Amino acid sequence: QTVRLTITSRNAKAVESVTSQLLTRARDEKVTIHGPVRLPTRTLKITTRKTPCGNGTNTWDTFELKIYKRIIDLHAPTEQVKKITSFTMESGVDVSITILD
Amino acid sequence: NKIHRIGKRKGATLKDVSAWRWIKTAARHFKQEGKIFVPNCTEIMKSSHGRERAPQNPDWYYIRCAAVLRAIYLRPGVGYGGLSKRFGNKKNYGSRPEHTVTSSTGPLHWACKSLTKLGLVEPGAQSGQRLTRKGHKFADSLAFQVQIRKFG
Amino acid sequence: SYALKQVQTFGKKKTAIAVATVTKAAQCNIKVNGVPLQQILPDTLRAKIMEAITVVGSKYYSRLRIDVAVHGGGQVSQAYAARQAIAKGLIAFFQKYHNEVEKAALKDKFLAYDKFLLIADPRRCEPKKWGRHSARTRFTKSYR
Amino acid sequence: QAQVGLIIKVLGRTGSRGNVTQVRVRLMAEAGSPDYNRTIVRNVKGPCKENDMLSLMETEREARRL
Amino acid sequence: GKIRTKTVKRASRQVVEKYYSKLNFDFYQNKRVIMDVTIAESKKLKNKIAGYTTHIMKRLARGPVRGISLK
Amino acid sequence: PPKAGQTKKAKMEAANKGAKKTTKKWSKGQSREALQNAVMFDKETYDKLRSEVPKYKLITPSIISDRLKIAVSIAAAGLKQLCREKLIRLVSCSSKTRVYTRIVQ
Amino acid sequence: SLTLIPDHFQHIVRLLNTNVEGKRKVPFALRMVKGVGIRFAYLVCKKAGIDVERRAGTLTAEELEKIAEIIADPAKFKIPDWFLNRQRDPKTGKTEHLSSSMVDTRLRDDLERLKKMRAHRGVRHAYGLRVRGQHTCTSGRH
Amino acid sequence: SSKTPKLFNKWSFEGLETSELALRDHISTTAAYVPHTSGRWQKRRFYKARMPIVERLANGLMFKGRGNGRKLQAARLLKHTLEIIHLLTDENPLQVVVDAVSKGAPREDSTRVRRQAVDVSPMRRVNEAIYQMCKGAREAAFRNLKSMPECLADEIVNASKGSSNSYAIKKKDEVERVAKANR
RNA sequence: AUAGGAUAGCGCAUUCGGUCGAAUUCUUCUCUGCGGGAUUCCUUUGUAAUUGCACAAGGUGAAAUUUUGGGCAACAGCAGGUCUGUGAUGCUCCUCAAUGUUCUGGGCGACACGCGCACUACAAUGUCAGUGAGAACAAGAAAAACGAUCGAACCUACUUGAUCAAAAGAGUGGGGAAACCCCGGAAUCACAUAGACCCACUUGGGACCGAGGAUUGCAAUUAUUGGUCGCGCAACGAGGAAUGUCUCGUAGGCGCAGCUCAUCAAACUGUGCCGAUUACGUCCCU
Ligand SMILES: [K+]
Ligand SMILES: [K+]
Ligand SMILES: [K+]
Ligand SMILES: [Mg+2]
Ligand SMILES: [Mg+2]
Ligand SMILES: [Mg+2]
Ligand SMILES: [Mg+2]
Ligand SMILES: [Mg+2]
Ligand SMILES: [Mg+2]
Ligand SMILES: [Mg+2]
Ligand SMILES: [Mg+2]
Ligand SMILES: [Mg+2]
Ligand code: NA
Ligand code: NA
Ligand code: NA
Repeated sequence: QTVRLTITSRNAKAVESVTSQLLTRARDEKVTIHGPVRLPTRTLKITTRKTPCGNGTNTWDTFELKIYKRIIDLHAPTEQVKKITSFTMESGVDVSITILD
Repeated sequence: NKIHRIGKRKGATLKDVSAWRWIKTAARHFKQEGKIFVPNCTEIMKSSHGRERAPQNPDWYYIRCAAVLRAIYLRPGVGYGGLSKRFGNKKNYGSRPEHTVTSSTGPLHWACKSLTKLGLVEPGAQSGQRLTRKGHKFADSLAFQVQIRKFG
Repeated sequence: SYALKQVQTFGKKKTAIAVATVTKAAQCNIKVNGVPLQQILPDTLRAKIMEAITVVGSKYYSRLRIDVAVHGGGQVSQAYAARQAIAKGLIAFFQKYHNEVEKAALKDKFLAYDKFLLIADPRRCEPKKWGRHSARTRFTKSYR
Repeated sequence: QAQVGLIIKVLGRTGSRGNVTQVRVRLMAEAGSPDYNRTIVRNVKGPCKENDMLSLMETEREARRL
Repeated sequence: GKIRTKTVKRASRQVVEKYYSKLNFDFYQNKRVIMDVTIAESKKLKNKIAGYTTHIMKRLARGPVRGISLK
Repeated sequence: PPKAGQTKKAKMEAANKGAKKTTKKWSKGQSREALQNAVMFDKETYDKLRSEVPKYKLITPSIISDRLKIAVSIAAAGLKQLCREKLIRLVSCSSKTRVYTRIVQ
Repeated sequence: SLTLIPDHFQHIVRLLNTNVEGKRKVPFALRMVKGVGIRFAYLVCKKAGIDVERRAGTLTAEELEKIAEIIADPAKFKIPDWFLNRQRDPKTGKTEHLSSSMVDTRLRDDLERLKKMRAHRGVRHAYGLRVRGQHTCTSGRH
Repeated sequence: SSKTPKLFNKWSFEGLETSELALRDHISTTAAYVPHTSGRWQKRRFYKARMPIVERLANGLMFKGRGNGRKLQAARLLKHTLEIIHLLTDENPLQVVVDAVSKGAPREDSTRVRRQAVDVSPMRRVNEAIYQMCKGAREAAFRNLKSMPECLADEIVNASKGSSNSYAIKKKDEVERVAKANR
């Protein structure tokens, strides 16, 4: 029974300080792992004018938000997986449990 | 010399010959056989609303059906929306910028119906249009004829 | 049985990536996206892809089947990407299955004709900037 | 009708807008000729480099130094 | 325009003073020494320091250089 | 705004009423004479094509139109016929352009 | 076409009371008459069964009579309803295809009809203004 | 098995040369199959002088907004131009091109403070020859039954002979006539 | 070949993303978090040096000089713009037939005219009608509402409509988005298409206007927007004096997406595609 581990966050450093921990805890659990895949980084772009009144040279503000996503597929039961995931993550990182068929 | 086999090479298939020659030779074969169904609407209607004039070739439906069959050979499971992209063009909108418009799927629907009646196309399982075994055999055999330079 | 002799190379003109699979076969056969060399249009782009053969000679492609799959880019950048993948494939095959005196004469012949036959062009599209219609040109200015 | 001159050295861009270059040229003539190995200073329009050849078609004038 | 700013020149003069014995006439081996004997946020500056330390060493082999004091 | 000094409403109104038409034609133009080119072959013109057009070193639909005072559409049609009967040979060919020349001997 | 010019070739052809250039190809000389366009003239040649590759000056007297009948009553020759320029006349209610002086006469009727009821479109036409909701500022100006 | 390239597989570069002693180092007769090469010829100041002369001719046909960026089209126009050139002159069209370039630009010009005659550098003579020939053919074919390759071939053939029927030669004669008067 | 040229092949012959077939192997292309890599590093009987700081050509190289393109950007100011972004605000004005707030209708679009910035052109290096090969950045659906935790809004593919125009209208399935769209069939482009036109305000150019029909919306008249047939006899055949932007994947050309968006891009913000001429300077003008 394959369980899918989806990790996504705004922070590049925090998004893989949990995947490394999830990878390590499962290696201590001896469960076969399909390696953490780095899904494409999606950038949210918002381009607005700098001015609040429409005066002067029309200068613009490019704002970007990057999303980092990883997935780990492991052949482990629900109870064993819950042991792997039962630890404190950092703020701004959410981990999703999914069962594949 | 020009039609001789290169050497250690036998026969031909689709994509091995010129796409225009295959389509021209297929349309000639469709007209000579006479079994293909040609709608009456093709005598007045335009191939697409992106075009501003009706087709100038009296055998434009025969060419379109041959072109559709080759398209189904290259991309099995293709529908009328997919073929509309292949046969689309850029429309003149007057004093306003030109934009790409896909071909009308009506003529492509008629063309797929005519080829289905001929037994050359099978509605693919789980969506799309696919060639039949007779259609695949017809495509390669005609491609060999073009390479041989028979040309009907 | 006979061991399989096969290599893979790529070309990188603009956004076009062409991956050529060169293998030992009974008869020479080079196809780009399934289209043979003699069927590639226009004749000017066909002559460019054929340059990956004629600079060294047809004798070096004698028993090689090359399947170039080109994706991305446009018709011209796909031709320059494909002709580089073919030329790099012959060098890679001769490096793997031939001595070094060969494939060094071949490499010199390729580079003496066109450096871009073996080395990818670094040029890439320059981004558009605001207040500009493209990379360089600015908005029209009226002083009265 | 025209005599070929070889640019010996570039003496600098001449005048405003820098479109004219002052050069020193050596007249390319056969040995023993009156023009053999003789040198004049000339004004050149266009991009010029050392060891560049010009057809002078008149070798009597000399450009004023600048 | 490839002038070494005073941050690169001062740091490369400090490295020669402190690790003269370990340095050499080549960029690549010197750059390896600069990598672990320096703390910097930028690899480019470490690359420019390694380029100028080698320039100092080639200058030192020909004679004394102002700003370098080797006891 | 650049409000003009001492400009009236009557001055305004008289300005727009006189601003219609008048100033134009900033180019010389230099008009040309019309080209009277026949759209179909006459007996004497068709005779020239079958005899005079061969043994021309360079043959082109636009050249033949300039000689026989005919349209290029039918000038090209006659040239395609002269090739069918091997009187002229085709040296360069494309969809838009054809070049012919006379045969040897 | 490599066909000799007939002795009856005419440079100007009369059809529905308008001069038609005989040097032009038939589908492109038939559009010289009002109410017949490029798309309609090709349909007339097909209904008349004549070759579109011929010049208009080679049309015979009976051929001109045939193409004039199809122009006058296209729906009689199996030309569909949607191909016509008066599908439901606001006065008579009958589908037709105007041609030659009928296009101009019916257009004058249309404007006179709108003017009499004093509709907004009629008022714009009377004043010589744009009627399709266009900004007339900085436009026209002859 | 390697073979020397021929332009459009028809015209041989062997024996190609410039009659002028000048422009010998600024006209490239390097063998090629097609005018289309994708090289960074503008990176160095005189690197464009190493571009094959037929490609420099092709680049000169990509003018105006409707011709900008059309190099495959310009190569096809040159394919027919060389065939027409061969019929007109019965020589190598590659050689006729080289002779047309060598004669197409004035040797002396005037500039500028008072107007004075100045010599023209060899790089500018090749640039102006390609520019004036393509410009003269472009305007000749603008509203004309004559095709573009036919107008371009007639221009190159006249410039190769030095005849005043060529736009480049007619322009060259007036530039030198003024330059002589400004000595 | 109905005339059929040029262009690779000379232990096992090629194809078949619907043949929606299995097994095995792997990371050549693709995804990416940290790294590496380039710095005047190397060489001139070069410039300069008479210490140096450097410079120019070439080399190495994917990249050779702020590597390329951006972001950030001091201190002093301007009576520059914004009190029409805010529950940012002092003073002052109106305050129950109100300058508050709703609702109906109109207006913001109104045209003798002048100006800025775009779009489309004036054609044959073309317009039509076919056929081929072919990108990249991106966007996609809903509540403490409403129905029985999902399910409907959002985007699409396939089929149908179709026993006969387009635009439509329907049914089914998929997609919370590297999963469906999607093997993303963009347009420039190409075609030896043996296609039509043939120099003319013309099959260039579509302004303007007429009649039918469909869709968005509570509402289409002052045409909302498509699609069909007509008008095209509206100028326009390259633009006076003047004047803008630009140095290489650049200008110019060509589309595509997002954004405004119930409906509506001649806009902007990005994106890729085809791709040059000229200069490698100067202080004449600003
Ligand atoms: K700033
Ligand atoms: K400040
Ligand atoms: K502006
Ligand atoms: Mg257009
Ligand atoms: Mg348009
Ligand atoms: Mg446009
Ligand atoms: Mg870009
Ligand atoms: Mg200050
Ligand atoms: Mg209100
Ligand atoms: Mg307003
Ligand atoms: Mg309507
Ligand atoms: Mg706006
Ligand atoms: Na012309
Ligand atoms: Na206030
Ligand atoms: Na100045």
